[PDB]
Amino acid sequence: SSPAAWNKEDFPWSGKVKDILQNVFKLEKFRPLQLETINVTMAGKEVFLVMPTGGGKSLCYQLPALCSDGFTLVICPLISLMEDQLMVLKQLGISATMLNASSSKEHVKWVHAEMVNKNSELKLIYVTPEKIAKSKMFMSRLEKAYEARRFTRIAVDEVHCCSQWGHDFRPDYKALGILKRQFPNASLIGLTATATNHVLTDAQKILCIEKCFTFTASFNRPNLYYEVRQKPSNTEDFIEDIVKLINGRYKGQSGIIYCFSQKDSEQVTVSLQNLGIHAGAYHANLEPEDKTTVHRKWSANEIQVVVATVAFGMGIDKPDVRFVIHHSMSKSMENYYQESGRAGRDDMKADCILYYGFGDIFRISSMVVMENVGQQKLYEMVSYCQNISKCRRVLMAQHFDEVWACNKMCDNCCKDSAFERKNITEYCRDLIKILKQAEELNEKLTPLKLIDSWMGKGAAKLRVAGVVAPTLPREDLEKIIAHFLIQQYLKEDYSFTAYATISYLKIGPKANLLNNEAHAITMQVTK
Ligand SMILES: Nc1ncnc2c1ncn2[C@@H]1O[C@H](COP(=O)(O)OP(=O)(O)O)[C@@H](O)[C@H]1O
Ligand SMILES: [Cl-]
Ligand SMILES: [Cl-]
Ligand SMILES: [Cl-]
Ligand SMILES: [Cl-]
Ligand SMILES: [Mg+2]
Ligand SMILES: [Zn+2]
Repeated sequence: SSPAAWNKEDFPWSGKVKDILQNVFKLEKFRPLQLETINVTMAGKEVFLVMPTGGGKSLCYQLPALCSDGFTLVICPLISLMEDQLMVLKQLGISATMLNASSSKEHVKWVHAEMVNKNSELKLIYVTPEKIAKSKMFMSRLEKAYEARRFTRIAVDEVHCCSQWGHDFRPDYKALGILKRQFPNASLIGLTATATNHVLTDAQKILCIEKCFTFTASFNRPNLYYEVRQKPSNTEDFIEDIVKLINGRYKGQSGIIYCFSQKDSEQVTVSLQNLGIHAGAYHANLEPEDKTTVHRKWSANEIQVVVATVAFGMGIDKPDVRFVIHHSMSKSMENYYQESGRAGRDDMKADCILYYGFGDIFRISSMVVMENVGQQKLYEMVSYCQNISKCRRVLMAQHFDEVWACNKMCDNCCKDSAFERKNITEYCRDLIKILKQAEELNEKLTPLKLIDSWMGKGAAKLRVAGVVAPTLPREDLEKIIAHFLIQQYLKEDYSFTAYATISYLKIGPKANLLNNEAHAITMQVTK
């Protein structure tokens, strides 16, 4: 059966479920798929829930824990993710606990007693997968609790960690198949955002489950406005553009500015502070006292904007973030989706504005050089930024492999423009004449040196007679070059230097298509 057969408040527990939702959790209604998942697990069946980060996966096992006898075991990979949860539950008046590496002899002792104590109101126990594999004592206590009918539910957070395709894999998650082998009458719930069908199909094998429900929430957030603007060359013109949004459309409202590095974040904060904005900086090197100060003041609306690196992300659930601005592009669409998805968690209209700058390609490419598919993921993001016709949601859905109604909620859906295919081939030939000459001279060209030569500027040795750049503005030339880069007519070449990795361009793998003199390279332009 499908999720629809389960979107129902017909069950013996439904009265109790609505009541605990509204009066213990202080939530009013269920988000998509939350009711259905709760129903399945309450019915004592196995279910995987696939739902975006910050969407409310946890509810789907915390709420059942309260509607059942005994405790729910929660397997969770990071102590910080566990500590996130326990803070929230204590504040709700819920008895929950965790066991840990650095766990007290007194505390471990107390937990063990509670598990077999028939009168316990302790309803959730969080543990790391190390506890299942490397604690004989804890497994026997689970066995006793299971036999005493006090252990009826297993939640495995981050269930994708089970698989050999899932890029946050953890060896101890391979041991977790012991849970359903030993405790077949404990129902299991698997939660993840990052779920491919063959990573899930595999985790289902690792966990020794079959059969299983799989519920997938759409990663579409209908209230989010998605935009890409040209990033300005001048860094002071860029600040002025930001301050005009913040003091105009986002006047009084909460938001985030995401930055490439810690220096960018520190710079942008100061820049805005001097211009009146209540801006605060958040990066990893910050004294953790100040990490909290900034989060505290931002969540409490004293600071209007956090100017941050990706390090501001884990466990952000502030509901009224009205804008996420990307000062630089993310490393990948997956990072973009997740970072911008921190906007508008109250489901009211919120803005996602990405500033695309040519230079950022190379700062990021260089930075992710050691990653298998780093460059390939960056280029997908660049291709999003380069798109001027296609719906932003359509481009995102192509990436998550979802079947997929924007209703004018992205910059490209609101355009009235027409478009056409401009043949830019000769421009590619011309830049390859420049690079060919450069190698015949044993010269390395950074992207700046390529653009300068094309434009008839820069060092005179690096110029090729009869090559004229068009009188298009620079960002247009930059876009033509980014196009050939991601299309691989050109390619990057890295150099590792004492302190930094830097990028140079070269004739890339697809330049041999230009041996065909009829070959055509086209780029979409406005009519
Ligand atoms: N039905 C709901 N209505 C409103 N807020 C919710 C609902 N369900 C969950 N939340 C909130 O959403 C936020 C993120 O939930 P969480 O379970 O931590 O997300 P995930 O594990 O999917 O990242 C939390 O602040 C949580 O309290
Ligand atoms: Cl996500
Ligand atoms: Cl928050
Ligand atoms: Cl077209
Ligand atoms: Cl195109
Ligand atoms: Mg979660
Ligand atoms: Zn759209």
